[PDB]
Amino acid sequence: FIIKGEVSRKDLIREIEKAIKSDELGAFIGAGLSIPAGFCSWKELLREPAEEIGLDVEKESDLVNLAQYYSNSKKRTSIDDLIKGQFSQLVKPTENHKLLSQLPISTFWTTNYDKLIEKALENNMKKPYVKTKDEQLRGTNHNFDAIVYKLHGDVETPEDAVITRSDYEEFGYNKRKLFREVLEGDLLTKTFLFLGFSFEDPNFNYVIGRLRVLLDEKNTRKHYCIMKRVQDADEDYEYKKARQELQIEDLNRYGIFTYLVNKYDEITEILSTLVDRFRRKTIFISGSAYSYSAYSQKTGENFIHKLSFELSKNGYHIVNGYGKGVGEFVLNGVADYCLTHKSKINDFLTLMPFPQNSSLGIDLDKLYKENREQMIESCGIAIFLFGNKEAEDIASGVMDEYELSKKHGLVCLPIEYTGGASKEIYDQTTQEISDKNTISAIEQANKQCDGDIDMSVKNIVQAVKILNK
Amino acid sequence: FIIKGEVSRKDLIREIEKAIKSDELGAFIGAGLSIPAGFCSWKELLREPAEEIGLDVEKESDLVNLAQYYSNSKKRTSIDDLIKGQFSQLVKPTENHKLLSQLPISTFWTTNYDKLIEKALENNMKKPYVKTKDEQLRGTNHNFDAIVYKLHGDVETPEDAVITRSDYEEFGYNKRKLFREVLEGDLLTKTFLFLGFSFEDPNFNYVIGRLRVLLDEKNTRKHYCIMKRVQDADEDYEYKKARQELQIEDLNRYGIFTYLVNKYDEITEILSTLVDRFRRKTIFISGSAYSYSAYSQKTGENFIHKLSFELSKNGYHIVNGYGKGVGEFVLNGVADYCLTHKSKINDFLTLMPFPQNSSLGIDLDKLYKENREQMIESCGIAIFLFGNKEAEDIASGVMDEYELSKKHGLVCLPIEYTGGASKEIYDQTTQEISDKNTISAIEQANKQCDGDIDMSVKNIVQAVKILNK
Amino acid sequence: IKGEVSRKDLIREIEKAIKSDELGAFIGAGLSIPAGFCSWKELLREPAEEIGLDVEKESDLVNLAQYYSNSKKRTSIDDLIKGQFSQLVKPTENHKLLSQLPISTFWTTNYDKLIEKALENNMKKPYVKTKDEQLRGTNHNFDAIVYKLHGDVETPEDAVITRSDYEEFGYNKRKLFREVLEGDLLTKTFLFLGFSFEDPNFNYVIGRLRVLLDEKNTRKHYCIMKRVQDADEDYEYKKARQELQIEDLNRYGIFTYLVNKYDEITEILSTLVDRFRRKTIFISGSAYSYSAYSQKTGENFIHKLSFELSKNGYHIVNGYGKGVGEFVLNGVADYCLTHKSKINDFLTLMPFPQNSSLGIDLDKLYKENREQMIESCGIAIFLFGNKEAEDIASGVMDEYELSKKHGLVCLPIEYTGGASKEIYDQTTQEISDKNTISAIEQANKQCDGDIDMSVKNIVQAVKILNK
Amino acid sequence: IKGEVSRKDLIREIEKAIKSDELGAFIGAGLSIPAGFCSWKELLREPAEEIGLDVEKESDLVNLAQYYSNSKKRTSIDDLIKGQFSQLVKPTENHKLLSQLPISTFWTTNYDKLIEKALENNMKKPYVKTKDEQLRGTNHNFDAIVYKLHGDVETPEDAVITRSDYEEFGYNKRKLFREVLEGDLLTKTFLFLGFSFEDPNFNYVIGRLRVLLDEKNTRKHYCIMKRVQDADEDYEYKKARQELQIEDLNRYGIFTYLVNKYDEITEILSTLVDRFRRKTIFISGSAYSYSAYSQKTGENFIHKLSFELSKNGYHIVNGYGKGVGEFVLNGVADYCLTHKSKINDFLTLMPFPQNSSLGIDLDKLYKENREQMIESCGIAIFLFGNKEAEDIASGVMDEYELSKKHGLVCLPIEYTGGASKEIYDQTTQEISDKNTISAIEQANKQCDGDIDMSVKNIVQAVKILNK
Repeated sequence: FIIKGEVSRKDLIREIEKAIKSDELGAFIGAGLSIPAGFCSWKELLREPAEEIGLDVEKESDLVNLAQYYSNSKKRTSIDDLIKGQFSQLVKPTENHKLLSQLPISTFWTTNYDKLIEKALENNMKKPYVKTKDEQLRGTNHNFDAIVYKLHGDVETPEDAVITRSDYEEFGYNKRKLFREVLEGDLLTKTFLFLGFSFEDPNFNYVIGRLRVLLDEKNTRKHYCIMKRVQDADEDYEYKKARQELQIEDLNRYGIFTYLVNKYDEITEILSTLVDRFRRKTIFISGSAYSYSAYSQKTGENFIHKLSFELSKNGYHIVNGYGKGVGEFVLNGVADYCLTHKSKINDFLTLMPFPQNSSLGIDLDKLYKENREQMIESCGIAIFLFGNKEAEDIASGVMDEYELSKKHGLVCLPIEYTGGASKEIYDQTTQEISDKNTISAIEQANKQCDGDIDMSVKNIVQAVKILNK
Repeated sequence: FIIKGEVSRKDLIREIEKAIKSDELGAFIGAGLSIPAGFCSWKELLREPAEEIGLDVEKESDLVNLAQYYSNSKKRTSIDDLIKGQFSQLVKPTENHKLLSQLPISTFWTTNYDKLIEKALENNMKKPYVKTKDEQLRGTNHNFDAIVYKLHGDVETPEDAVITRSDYEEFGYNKRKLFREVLEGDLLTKTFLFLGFSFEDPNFNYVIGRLRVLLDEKNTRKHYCIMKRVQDADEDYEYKKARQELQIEDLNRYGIFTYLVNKYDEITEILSTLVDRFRRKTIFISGSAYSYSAYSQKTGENFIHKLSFELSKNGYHIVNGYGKGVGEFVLNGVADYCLTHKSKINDFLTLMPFPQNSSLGIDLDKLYKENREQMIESCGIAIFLFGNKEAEDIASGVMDEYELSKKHGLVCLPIEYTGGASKEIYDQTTQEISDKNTISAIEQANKQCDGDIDMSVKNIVQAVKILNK
Repeated sequence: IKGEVSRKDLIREIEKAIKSDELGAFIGAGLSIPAGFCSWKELLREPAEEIGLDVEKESDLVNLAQYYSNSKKRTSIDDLIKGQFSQLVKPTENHKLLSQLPISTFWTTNYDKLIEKALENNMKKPYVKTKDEQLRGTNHNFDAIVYKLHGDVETPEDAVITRSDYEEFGYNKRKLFREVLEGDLLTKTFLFLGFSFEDPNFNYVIGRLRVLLDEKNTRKHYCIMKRVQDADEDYEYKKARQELQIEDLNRYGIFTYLVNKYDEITEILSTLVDRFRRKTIFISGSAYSYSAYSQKTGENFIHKLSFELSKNGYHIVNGYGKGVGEFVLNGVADYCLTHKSKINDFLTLMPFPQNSSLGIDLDKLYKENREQMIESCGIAIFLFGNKEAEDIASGVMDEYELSKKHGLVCLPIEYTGGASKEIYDQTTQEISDKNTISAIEQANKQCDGDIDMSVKNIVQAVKILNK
Repeated sequence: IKGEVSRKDLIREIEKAIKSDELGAFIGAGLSIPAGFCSWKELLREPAEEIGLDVEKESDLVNLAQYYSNSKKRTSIDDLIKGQFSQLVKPTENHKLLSQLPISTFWTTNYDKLIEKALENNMKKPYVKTKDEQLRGTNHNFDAIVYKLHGDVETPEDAVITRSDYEEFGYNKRKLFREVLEGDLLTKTFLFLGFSFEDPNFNYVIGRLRVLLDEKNTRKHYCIMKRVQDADEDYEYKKARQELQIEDLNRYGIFTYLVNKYDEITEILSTLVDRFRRKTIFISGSAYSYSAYSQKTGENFIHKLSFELSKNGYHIVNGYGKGVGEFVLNGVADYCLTHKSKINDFLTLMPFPQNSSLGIDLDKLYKENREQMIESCGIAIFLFGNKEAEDIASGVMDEYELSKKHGLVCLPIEYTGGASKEIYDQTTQEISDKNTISAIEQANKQCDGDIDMSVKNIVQAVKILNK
């Protein structure tokens, strides 16, 4: 963490959180992230081809030149068939891919030929626009949730894929004319997180050459990367560590810093950390109230109103299941906020009501329960309120939503002085806590706020703010 | 309408509606659209400057060369001061600007130096991203509601504005390096509507030169323009008409077609036509029901559910004021639709609830009423339902919303067999109709649908579809 | 007015560019219209009526040509330039003078081939470049290149005429012309001739020089244009417009000289030709006997004179005469061997063989080459002029009349005798110029057997003629 | 194997490019390392240890140079090339042979100045181009240009060495080299010499030729490389790799010849020099008396021989001898006047003046110029060789020994007499080649007074030597 360009895990997270706080975060990904999913390294992929022309893949230092010689002796199609085959595998994305989908990353650039990165987004609520030819980059578009640039092409059109040496030589001339400037722009404006790459890749020199724009002293821009530290098992340990050090110091010239893991699992540990800490910006609200315990009806209505309002004032997104007695006034508070500050409500509120009569005339409970889980896994905090009706002392839905939040690792914030299932969750859950931050938030929220609502809503707001740091 | 490149008003509207139906619509605007707002033509703006160097503006055919000579004799600053002054005028946008803001135009390109085009959007709900230097075009951005390219610069930085001849010569070299490719892309991908321009502009040749990409036979792309037909008052009528004809036939080489008005007011007539016809894609729903007339509670709930559901199935956006008894189930129906087809609700529903307790502790009725009018002017249809409580035979809010819809020219669709204020509006309004399409929709909706809900919701859906053609 | 210059200032700076081979020429319609070609206004009159527009009312002839090409297809303008621009007209006196000057880089917007043939009407080997394929790579062999920016009449389908032919310039065709022109503009000093702010394509032409606006531009270029005339309506107004336009050009490093009649162009070029010709001298004579000198002394006087003429950077044209020319070769060969140079760089010979190569008369061809060779010289030095029994050698006297025909400064030497001395007795009485007379006096001074004094006299007389 | 060619095929196609002046040369480290420069592996050994890396373990020396430049600032490599590459080493025999060949365009990646000085070690005027400012515009004067793609040792701070020096190539610096190289590659036929697939910068170098992959490329280029050797480990494997690599080059229109020792390069260049030299001939002699001919007949025989030698496209080198050389000039002048050509294009003279220009001995300088001039000729023709009383003229016999020194094909004429006939009597007995003997027989045939038969004999003997 003093080798030039080296940074600590906390340094990495701090700067990444700046990029997230300013919507300047993008992702740059390579083969190192898809190989753990089940895809073949290029060495083995070229082993049999290498033997098919009379050369040993173990003897060749530059696999790019090897693919070129192969394309010459066995016609180009024979590499298309190699990529069409060994990269169209029916493989599931990794957990890293899902965590990347959950993050606020709108721009993705990748050199691998697989389609895992798109599927992680399609599985989440995001609908990517995957771009592979100049014709898609022309002009501008504002619509899609995210853009996935397939810089080195895609497995759906391998005859155009960037594989051989002359495919890199002809990059931008016969093909991909506009990729260069769009990539250089994203590199100078966004803060990028680099993942699936290694200095020992075969295509590395060609990949790094595109970043020549970052050598301009006027760059000022910083990007961050992750790679595996050299390991004792690796023979020539000290020598390869020196090589890797000089390789990172060379990398830092382009404004890229590096964090070093010891096994690739550690990558996920960071991504998850960033997902969880980001999820706490999105809160889940549960409850149902025919009666508002010690509060009068209008007082229990305006307490909810002023709580959702204050949560919007501090920049928090709300997910609610539009419960009886609760949802109308969560909406009312957020509408009061957005009307006060000429803001848009859909920027702050996502609802999950429970329909009565499916128009199609078919049960939708399965679909509804899945939608609910999809919304909840995007949340990081769960606040529970009331949970009572004339015949429900402990409303069922509230308890079901607590168990569901307990599954997704949400920080649970039951409110004791509301009664009902909310207080049942307080009485049960308070015995199952161990962390200082969570305990501090729980205590800060359930205070004896005199019944008075201003202090009552604040207590909860400060409990929320505590969990964000 | 047989001169090459000439088209009829109905032709123009048809093709424009294709571009709207495919989100491929953009706008290209010039000085001819801001002069009616109160700004000075360049001829008069250069009259005193022309005299300030010993030349008569009446004698000079090329005002661009005139601005160049002026910048030479009187230093460049003296033109900056000319633009800083005579273009920073505290002028209101025109009705054309507001109509353009109301349309689904996400990309705007303009050569004028004023800021009317941004203000028309800021007045509407849209928040434009005005781009003036390459640094803003680098990379990509997905966030903003619309992009306003100031191709020839802006009055906020006149020292960089494109004015003189050498400012066109140095276009793209010392300044505006990326504007050329972004503009060419938008021209080859979007369908553009050209407005504030004339063949007699002084900067015309330079402006049209950028479109050389459209001369490639592989262009296939079509764009549309509007200009004033020559008028008897114009001396040399027949000769100038021949010149204008050949000018349009030359224009059509770049894939641009032309419609000819006789006075500029006619422009607005078309824009309005496109706004109104587009507004009918967005429906306003009004009502309030403690009791559901001849329907049981659950039956009146599921009727609303199945109506909003069917309206979402046919691709219509809903604006509702979350009324008593009505809003919960408008939301429920749209949520049923979006959950059935894994769609997002905010794409279909915009709400305007009426809060009870302002958290700030100040009356918000003024703000709420303005928000309501802003939402309603975006709608083209108004459907009224029920409008009754225990003490309200004719709910007040429903009548107030009818008078408000009557102000904004909405097609009013009251439902008779719901009773209440809805039926009061039917009984009063049906005497104030004159158009075939509106009358046909009103009759198609209020049919004797047996009380049965499937036919009842259809009746209304077909009444809506009728007004869209 | 900024950007205006004096005629003598113009000649001085242009001659500086000549001194460093940094001189190129940029030519336009103003040089081809006087030869017999039709102005564009008239050339487009009948077409203009052919679409319903009047050339008298249309100020923008480029857009007019576009409209015509639109209604009547491209072919009909391919046929138009093929017609009234394919006239096989002889180049003007300006063209021949430019051929005589050391201009190796020619750029032109004209569609005719006048300047190319004017160069062909000489010892020059022009290489006309009109397509990118010719600009590719590098080549040094050809004597000069004529760059045709706006195409040529042999391929009018590619000519740059209409507006969109300018719009598509450099993208579909003529891709390399842009950067190569900018290079020549940033390295050479260019002389602009056939152009006026009132041309129809001016706005389009001037855009190509935008590189000269870079403040890092040290290069200066020069142009010649027609001054406004009282008869011209709005006289003072057009004088003001032209004044401000001249100040506008200077942004590109272009200066302007103003003529009152187009003849002045020829007067300047002619002047520059004359003053350039004096760097290369013609020598005449023949010595069967070495008068006033012993044989060896008359041989080495010639040898040591040609050597010093080469040392002072003057090119020699000689007819390899017996006894006079014979040793000029040896003297210049001694120079080039002394200074590791090549002989043809300093000596051009004009011999007369004894036997035709394979049976053909050569007298006419020889004299034609001779007259053209003398038109390349600016000074004519005469020496000896005697044969077996001819006190006044035959060729030398006619060569005096021939140098007098081509306006060469005649510098005969008296103390050599023969036809040279008869020409001396004639020329000293048939002159009126102070500089010429002063140089002649500096040349015919003498110490006698001391030959260095003679060689000095002659060399210093030459330098006097070059001031 | 595709892209391999025969030695005679190589010579034939290269001589086609020579016949059209379309020949250029592309040179690399393989020609400068044998002269005395250090391979890069060793040059980077001490630096490699200076950062903790072994050149024996690092396969990518470009990335290695980058790492070193990163830890130790750029200056320390500026100093490195300044040191072990600034050795003032003499050019090799290959360099001198390339100087003797008609190669006007030279492109090289080397940082030394061997090829430039080898050209300076001749009559050549090299113009070394290393910065964009020199490529701007156009110029035809200089005798040849040496393009230094990767910089020069005089400005190592700009040299292309590290990886990022290749990345920043054409963007910050050397902006115009890319398009000008592509032009020369698409128009000229280039001969590649000092390169191998095992070079460290090869991947980077080959990318510049991507334009040659355009299917519209008709141009063919040629290279020479070292064949694999049995001693080399993995012999058959390296033969397979090199085979596939040779087939890879042909995509760029590049063909390959394979040597077994680097000497073969010199053998090919030498061969091409010899066969090119025979297009230019040296003539010796002097005729105080015109043996076997009347005076006028011996004059016009020489005249009409030089004329026909010019007609058949052969350049003449003559020492302007009295009676022999004197009329060569007249004959070639008649030719150039007949065919509107310039004399120095066909005739190069080597005179010997009577009096030093201003008092300096010239014998040594004259003979040095002479030996270099004869090394430019491939055939030596001897004629007459007599003086006032010298049956065997002095200069001519030594010139026979001199042509024998430089390996010229000696073609003396018997029926002229003098030293020429003594050389004829010596040479006919001192030869062994069939072609040389056949041409000599074709030359010394005779009809006699009929001079056309004599001129034929000689010209046809020349053409026999050029087959």
